[PDB]
Amino acid sequence: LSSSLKTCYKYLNQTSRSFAAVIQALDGEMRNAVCIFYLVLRALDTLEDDMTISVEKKVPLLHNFHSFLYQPDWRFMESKEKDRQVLEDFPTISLEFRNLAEKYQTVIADICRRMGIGMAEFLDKHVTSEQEWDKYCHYVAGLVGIGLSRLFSASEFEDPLVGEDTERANSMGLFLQKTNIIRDYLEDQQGGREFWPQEVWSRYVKKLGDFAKPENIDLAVQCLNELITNALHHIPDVITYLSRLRNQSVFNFCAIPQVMAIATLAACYNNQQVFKGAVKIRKGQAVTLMMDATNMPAVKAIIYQYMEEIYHRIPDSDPSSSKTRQIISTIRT
Ligand SMILES: COc1cccc([C@H]2O[C@H](CC(=O)N[C@@H](CC(=O)O)C(=O)O)C(=O)N(CC(C)(C)C)c3ccc(Cl)cc32)c1OC
Repeated sequence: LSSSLKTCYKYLNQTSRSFAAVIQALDGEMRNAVCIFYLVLRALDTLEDDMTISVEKKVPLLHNFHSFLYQPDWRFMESKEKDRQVLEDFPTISLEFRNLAEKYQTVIADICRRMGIGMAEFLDKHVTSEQEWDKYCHYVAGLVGIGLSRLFSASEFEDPLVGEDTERANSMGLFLQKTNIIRDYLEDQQGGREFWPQEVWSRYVKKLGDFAKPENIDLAVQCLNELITNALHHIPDVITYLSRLRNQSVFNFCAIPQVMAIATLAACYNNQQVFKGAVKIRKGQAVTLMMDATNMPAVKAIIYQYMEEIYHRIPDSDPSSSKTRQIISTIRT
C-alpha cells in the first residue's frame, strides 16, 4: 500500500495515541475511510483552535475547507499548533481522500461543510444557554458521530438506520464532548477558553474563573455536578446506538470511547480535584475498559456499575440531587 497511505497512518499514530489501534482494527474499506476522516477533522480542529490566526482569515478557511479536499496542492503553513503536520502536509491526506470510494468522499465532504459553517459561528461568541451548548457540541462533535454513522451504513457493514437516525448519532458525539469540556475546566481556563454555559455557571459566580478560587469550591462542585447531570441525559441514546450495531470491529470502535467517558464522569462527580487540576483515569483502568467493552451485556454492566457508584455518592444538599437520582434511575431501567 502507498507511501501516501503509509504516511497517513504515521500521522494517525502520532496524533491519535491509544486510539489509532482501535481504528487500524476496523474491517475492510472502513479502516482507510475512518483513518482519513480522523486526519481531516484533525486539520479542521487545528485551524479552529489556532489563536494566532485572525478571525478575518479564519472564517473563509472554515467555510471553504470542504473544498480544499478537492484541491491537490492546498496546504497551510501559517499555523502554530501541535498538530500542524497534518495542515503542512495536507496534499498527502487529500490525495488519499480522493482515492476513497466516492460514497465515502461525499459523506466526509458534507460533514466538513456543515462543521465549518458551525465552527465559524462560534468564533465570535461564548456559550450562553444550555441550548447553545448543545448547538456548539453538534458542530464540533455531534456531526462527527453522524458522519461516522453514515460511513458504517454506506459501507454496508451496518443497517441503514444507523446512518439515518441522526439524533442517536449526535448523542454519541455530545456525550464525549461534554465529558471533555467538564473535565478540562482548568486547562481551558488557563488557555483563555470558556465553554461552560453562562446560563448555568452564572447562577453561582460572577465569572467563570471564580471557580478556581479556594473560597468558591463549594459552588464550583455544585455547578460541576449540575453539568455532569446534564451529560448523563445522553446515555439512553448511547445505549440505543450501541445496541443496533452488528459488526464486531465497529462495535469495539464505538463502545470504547464511550465507556472511558463514563468512567471519567464517575471520577469527576462531586470531585473538588477538577478545579485543582486534571482528573484522569488510571492507565490500568483504561486498558481493562478497552479489553472488556466488546459486547452489549458487558458494556451495559460497566455502565450500570459506574452509575451505581455515582448514585451512592450523591449528597442530599446538592441542588441537582434529585435530577441526578432521576436520570440514573432511568438509565437503570
Ligand atoms: C459514533 O461516533 C464515534 C464513534 C467512535 C469514536 C468517536 C470519536 O472518538 C474519539 C475518541 C478519542 O479520540 N480518544 C482520545 C481521548 C481523548 O481525546 O479524550 C484519544 O485516545 O486520543 C474522539 O474523542 N473524537 C473527538 C470528538 C468526540 C470531539 C468527536 C473523535 C474524533 C474523530 C473520530 Cl473519527 C472519532 C472520534 C465517535 O465520535 C462521536
